[PDB]
Amino acid sequence: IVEGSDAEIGMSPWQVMLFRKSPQELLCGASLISDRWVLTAAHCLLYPPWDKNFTENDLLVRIGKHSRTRYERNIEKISMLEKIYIHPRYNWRENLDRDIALMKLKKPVAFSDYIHPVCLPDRETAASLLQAGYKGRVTGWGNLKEGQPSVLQVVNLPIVERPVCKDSTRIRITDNMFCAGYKPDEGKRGDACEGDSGGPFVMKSPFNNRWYQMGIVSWGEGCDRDGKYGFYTHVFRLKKWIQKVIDQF
Amino acid sequence: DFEEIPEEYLQ
Amino acid sequence: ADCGLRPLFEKKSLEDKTERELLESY
Ligand SMILES: Cc1cnc(NCC(F)(F)c2ccccc2)c(=O)n1CC(=O)NCCONC(=N)N
Repeated sequence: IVEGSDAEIGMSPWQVMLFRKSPQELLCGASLISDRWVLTAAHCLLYPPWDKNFTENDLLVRIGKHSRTRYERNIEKISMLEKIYIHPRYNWRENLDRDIALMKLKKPVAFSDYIHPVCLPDRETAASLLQAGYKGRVTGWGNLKEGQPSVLQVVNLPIVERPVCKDSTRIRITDNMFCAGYKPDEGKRGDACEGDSGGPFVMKSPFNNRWYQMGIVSWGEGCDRDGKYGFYTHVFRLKKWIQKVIDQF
Repeated sequence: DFEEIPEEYLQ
Repeated sequence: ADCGLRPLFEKKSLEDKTERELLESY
């Protein structure tokens, strides 16, 4: 996260860290959507242009964390993966279209003050909140500049009009994406960056005071460049695939 | 850079 | 079912330092 702030304890109890076994390192963010399921970006697991192709046994998820590097004894839970699901039509060749994956934990994790699942949006929630100018919140332990924070970082960013998102890049944008960030004249900054991938973009519903995950940190050109924007996987547009995977498996 | 986690988890 | 309600905030009716900024943009 670039130009963010230190999160508060308990601020994002759905935040998940994907952690590589060996070497031991930070892969990505992710989010807890139930006792048994974790949502993240497909490009965190699979991206052949960088020879990235992780499987169940290469990774651990770490839930309940604040510090990037400490083992937060008595606080964090570390879980192993039973299975990974990547969207069948994930387009890693071109524009990261459908950048989404589900992960099934080996055993359910116990909820606590620091661990708690975020809601998935329904059609009406999405229609109401997913609007240019409305702000969401992005969290992660990723790079501070295009060096690495000691604790979880947070930043709030406005959703940007689709035509402006299109006009900022050569990349083909699709309906499964939205972009977010301040424009160059708005005089505020911030973006996700490397190591933030797969993290949740969340909004708080004014109607029921609940937190909803609207996006997944997907891609960008650099981090926090003027005239560029962060792109996010559009969670509700892919929700059918999500429901399909879950109650089938 | 990262503190070692309990050995069992790396199992 | 209990999703999106944080034990240390919503559940205690405490607000985090910047959630106001979100609600205001709505
Ligand atoms: C996997 C990956 C590759 N390329 C990245 N950006 C370069 C690009 F924009 F030209 C591009 C190339 C191919 C397909 C899409 C875009 C890119 O961002 N990723 C994912 C990753 O680096 N994301 C980290 C979070 O970055 N998002 C922000 N800068 N807000």
